Amino acid sequence: TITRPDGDPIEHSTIPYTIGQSGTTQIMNNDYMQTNLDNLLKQADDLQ
Amino acid sequence: LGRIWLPVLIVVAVAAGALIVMNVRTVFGSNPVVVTEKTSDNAEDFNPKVVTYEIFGSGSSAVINYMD
Repeated sequence: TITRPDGDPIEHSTIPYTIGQSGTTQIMNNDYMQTNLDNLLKQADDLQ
Repeated sequence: LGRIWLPVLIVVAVAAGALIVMNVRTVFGSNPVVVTEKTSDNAEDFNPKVVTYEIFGSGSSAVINYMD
């Protein structure tokens, strides 16, 4: 039917799928946060 | 049929008994395993949707994160 167009359940339609994909955005932002932390260290050196 | 009625009836009865034996003897068992049916879908690639990522700017290089 409309919720099972090919006879199998639609992929990416379960609640646990939504739960399991909740942390991907935080993983994507990791590099930009690490750069900020390195900038914090360099700023401490500049203060010295 | 004074001397024919007996052997003919004997043969008839023996045949009936043999038939009953053959029919019922095979009914026992005959179901050792259960095999489930398989219904899969056609795994083909016709008219696949195409997604394109584009990054451009005035800078030289960039750091890119994306979800496949």
